[PDB]
Amino acid sequence: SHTDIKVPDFSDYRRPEVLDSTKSSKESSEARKGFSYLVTATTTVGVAY
Amino acid sequence: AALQPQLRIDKAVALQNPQAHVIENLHAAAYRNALANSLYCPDYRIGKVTPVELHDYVQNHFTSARMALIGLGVSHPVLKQVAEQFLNIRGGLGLSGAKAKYHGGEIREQNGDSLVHAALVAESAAIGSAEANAFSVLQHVLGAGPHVKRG
Amino acid sequence: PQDLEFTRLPNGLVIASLENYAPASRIGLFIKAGSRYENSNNLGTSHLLRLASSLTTKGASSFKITRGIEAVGGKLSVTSTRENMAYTVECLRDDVDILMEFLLNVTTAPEFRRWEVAALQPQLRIDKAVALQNPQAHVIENLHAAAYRNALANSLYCPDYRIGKVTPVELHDYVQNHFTSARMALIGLGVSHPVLKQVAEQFLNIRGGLGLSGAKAKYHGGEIREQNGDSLVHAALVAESAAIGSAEANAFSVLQHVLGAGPHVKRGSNATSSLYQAVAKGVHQPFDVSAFNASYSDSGLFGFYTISQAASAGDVIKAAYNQVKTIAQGNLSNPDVQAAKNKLKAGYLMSVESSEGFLDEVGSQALAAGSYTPPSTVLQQIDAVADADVINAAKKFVSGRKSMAASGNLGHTPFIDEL
Amino acid sequence: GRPLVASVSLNVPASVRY
Amino acid sequence: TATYAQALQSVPETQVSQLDNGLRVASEQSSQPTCTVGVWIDAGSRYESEKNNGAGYFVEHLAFKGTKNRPGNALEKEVESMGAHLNAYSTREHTAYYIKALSKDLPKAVELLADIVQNCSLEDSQIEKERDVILQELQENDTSMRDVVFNYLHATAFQGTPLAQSVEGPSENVRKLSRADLTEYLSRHYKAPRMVLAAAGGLEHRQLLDLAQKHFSGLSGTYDEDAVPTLSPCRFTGSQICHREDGLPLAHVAIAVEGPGWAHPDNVALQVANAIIGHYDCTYGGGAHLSSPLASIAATNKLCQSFQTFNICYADTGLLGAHFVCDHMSIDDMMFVLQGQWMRLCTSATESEVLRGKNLLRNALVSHLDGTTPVCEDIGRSLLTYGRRIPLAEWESRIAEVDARVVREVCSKYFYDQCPAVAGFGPIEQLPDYNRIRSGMFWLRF
Amino acid sequence: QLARNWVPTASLWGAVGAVGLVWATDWRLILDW
Amino acid sequence: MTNIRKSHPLMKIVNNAFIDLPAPSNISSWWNFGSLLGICLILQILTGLFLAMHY
Ligand code: HEM
Repeated sequence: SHTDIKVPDFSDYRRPEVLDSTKSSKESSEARKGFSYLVTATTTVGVAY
Repeated sequence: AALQPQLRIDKAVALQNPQAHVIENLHAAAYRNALANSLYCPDYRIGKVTPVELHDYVQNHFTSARMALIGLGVSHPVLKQVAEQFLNIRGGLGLSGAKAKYHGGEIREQNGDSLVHAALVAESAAIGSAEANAFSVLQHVLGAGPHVKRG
Repeated sequence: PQDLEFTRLPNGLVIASLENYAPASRIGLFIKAGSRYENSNNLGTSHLLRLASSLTTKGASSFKITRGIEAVGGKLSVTSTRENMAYTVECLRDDVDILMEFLLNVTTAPEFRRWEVAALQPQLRIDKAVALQNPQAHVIENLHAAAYRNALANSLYCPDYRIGKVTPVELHDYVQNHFTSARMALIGLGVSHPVLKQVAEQFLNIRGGLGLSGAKAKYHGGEIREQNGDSLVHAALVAESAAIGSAEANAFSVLQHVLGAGPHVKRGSNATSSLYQAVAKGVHQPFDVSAFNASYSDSGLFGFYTISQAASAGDVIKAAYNQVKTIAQGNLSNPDVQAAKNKLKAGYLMSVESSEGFLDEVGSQALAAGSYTPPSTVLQQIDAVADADVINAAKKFVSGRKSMAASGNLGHTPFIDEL
Repeated sequence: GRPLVASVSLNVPASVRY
Repeated sequence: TATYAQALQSVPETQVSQLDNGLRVASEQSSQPTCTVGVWIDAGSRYESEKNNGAGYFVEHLAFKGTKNRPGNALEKEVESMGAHLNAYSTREHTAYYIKALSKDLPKAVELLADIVQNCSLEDSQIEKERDVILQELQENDTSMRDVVFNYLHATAFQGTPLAQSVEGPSENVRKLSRADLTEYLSRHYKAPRMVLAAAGGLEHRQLLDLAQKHFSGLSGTYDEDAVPTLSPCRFTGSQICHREDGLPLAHVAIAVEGPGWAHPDNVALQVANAIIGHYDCTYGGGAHLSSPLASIAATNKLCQSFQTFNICYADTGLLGAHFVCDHMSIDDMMFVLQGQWMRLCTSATESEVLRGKNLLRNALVSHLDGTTPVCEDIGRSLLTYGRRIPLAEWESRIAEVDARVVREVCSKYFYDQCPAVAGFGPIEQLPDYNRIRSGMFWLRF
Repeated sequence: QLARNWVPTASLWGAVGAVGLVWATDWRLILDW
Repeated sequence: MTNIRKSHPLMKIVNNAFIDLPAPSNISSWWNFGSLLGICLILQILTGLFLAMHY
């Protein structure tokens, strides 16, 4: 019945730091997000000047 | 489907006179199979009416054996013409399986209203009998409709 | 540690206590005022009364209570039945006294403020609704209505036309009438007797008055049938058993475990139960059958509550019902008797072990007897059940007037004349 | 069967039984 | 007498034993005429393969259907002979057979319970009787909105690990499953050290350990390899899923964030937080005066019919989050007022409010230990979990750890600025788009 | 109620204004590099 | 809407004509000229002003 649902693979879109199934996300997590914000905060520098 | 909600509006204004609502319980106490059926649609049954149910009950219990057409002010032949044409269908007829099987029982109900109603009934005989005539004699002896206003 | 010490007062209110080792310390208070004491114009009161425990006391604001209890981390409960309402309260080893302080004020010092009553009205429907999702509920409450006239037939819930009809006076009168120091029982568990013994005599001594017992319940015939859209009929078939506190009241409990099937093995269809098996042979796919027995002060009922589909409903009853006749015909097996009694001992002892479960059965004797009976005595009373007694008792069920209730699609349902 | 039944109002949880 | 600290001190302590092949024993004595005897195996779903998926729950039925020495429904008639109830249940990480019975009949008890664990009559007569019952249960289990919506939640967060799958597995496997795999699955996971025996009641220890002894000393229950231990950490996928169905009256939601495993210090701190936020339901006698800031608000306007917070901790992993029902026009207003709570904890929490959380935990922890079985049931999982430790009085000692700076250092980790896992079941429609939620986890100081 | 946090935070925002406020006009000053 | 700051001055509920205004999913860049008119309009009035002071 309902349980027949199963999630498709998004691997193409990911970035390989999280690619592995057997790893704790929490190791890459710290830096993984640390990049994204660096984009944002950088942007605001330009607007500021 | 658009007509569904109409029933409640219809059912409500009917039972304002409990002298109605007493009766429909009564038949439910005095029978088993057939006559105990309501003249109104029970509530859980509301959204349950499919067109098929209608469209079947149409043709089953409508038939040219079971129907009677009565004019009043109109000439016989004109009336006599059209009826034979359209109203002739089958056959089939008449599904009499209801003997109603009078059978004991009673029903009691507790509401807040301050005026009790009561009915007490035993089985009389069928229509078309001197008894069915006799009971009609018996009521007018006891049975009181007002013959004089406020009297 | 020490065993049960129960102490009458001059007032007549029983008290009893134990001293435990656990940080668990719980108190309970039982009262004789149940559903059977609501009167005609008095209906629906108890079912309101049971929701009002959080309202404003005489001395303490309703706010200070609810924040107060939780700060401690306590828990307050309420429970009713057709007979005995019980305010149960439980907390840690240490803090009981502050909490023992509130327990009185609720039942001792009520105040019903008309503006604090009216706000609670809509709550009933919300309460009533979630109760009847299991029709196995809704079948029963009809049943009592069929099998009596005056008292026991009363609902545990408030009928609908009666909702806006609850005046504070009605409450405030039913408070003092059926609450009295003769009819109440206070039971501690983990707390020393004297501390418990002190405060109770002080606050809980009032009158006198009123136990008014006028309910003999007058078992009387009847039946009730109901037509709903649901596709699964329910059915109950009952004859009058005898009152609590009798070898018969013991005998019926023997009789059920012979036929009466609770699942003893998960998903296992119970083969030891003659009833469910005696049916399944000659019948078809899902259904369920169980014996049903409950006993009250002045009387108790015995029967079996069944579930089937619309077609099988006719046979299921007749099949199971005649099966009882077989037993009434003298057919018996002493091992089953010996087997059943074992189940009973099992069913009872495992029921008691849990503190709460234990706690209830304590006072259950109290308001009834006023003594305590050690489980050993129960056991020795169990095996006293005679074989022919069981048979003869079951010969009363078949031989006497019966009643019925059914809710669902009734098209094939038999009546009590066909049985 | 049933107890027959019961009800539990109280405060922190809530339920019904049988 | 008993004082709160003193009441901890007198309790029958844990007993422990070994057998040679790796089976374990343990027990306690309550001075009680009744006893629970049971078995707790760690063989879960997260071990099972993609073909074996669901076999576990499948096996779970057959055991009581008759066995090697005692064929079909000869077994049960002995259990019903004793009048002892009999039970079994499954879980993703565990499987449990246990019995409640009088202390007297224990000699048969184990020797019965023994047989069922390993020798099992496997007859395809039973299988087709079974393969229907499951294909009966699957389609029905749609009827309960709760149990479903969780099966969304795991699959959406954990996708790509053996933990991400249903207990019972997809329907198609139920059809194709042959007793070959079972016997293989039987053979693999039921050896000791995996297995654990426990009990509590009138039993003490010795009188058990002799009648622990001989099968199973035993039928082995072996120790070889089966590699080691098929287990491996799992990934956390911040994601969303919506089953949007506009027929149904009400709309469930579940939101969750990943958390630590069984043995870990932070496991206690978070136990307390989810006591503080508290929980509300339609039917309480609380009213509008309750303390729990979500039990005051959502009771006022009935913003949500009911909600509870759950906490689940797996071997290396755990889930934190709530589960709430509310009408569709209302769903937004829960989500905001929810994230109010988590975020006011991780900064603005307070010493006083801690207590009412701290107390309740002491309350529930203790009251959880009433009764034979709830004690025994605990002992079973504990051994597999923390090892032998049953640190009862130590719990209290571990609680007084909790301080203001304890909480706000703990919850700062797992809550503030994370990636939630949302799973919902229609009429979800108003539930905000994802990038709102992520933008609602971290205060900008508003 | 003896506010615990928000003593650290405000102290940053106090700089955030003033530092920024120095950066908007910024007449006289000390360091250059 | 419990302590949602969007009610309290009413004027902000008028300002939920923007933020939650639902929109289609697929929208070509060609619909950006909705805004870019406005901003080209504002940028006038200011720059349109500081000319006036010396004209
Ligand atoms: C839709 C808004 C506007 C449009 C399309 C517009 C357009 C123009 C144009 C085409 C010119 C002549 C350009 C030139 O001579 O170099 C002009 C000049 C001028 N506009 Fe506007 N203008 C707008 C708004 C305003 C506003 C709001 C003001 C005053 C606050 C303003 C004040 C002036 C003045 C004083 C001039 C003469 C200065 C000059 O032309 O060098 N304009 N405007």
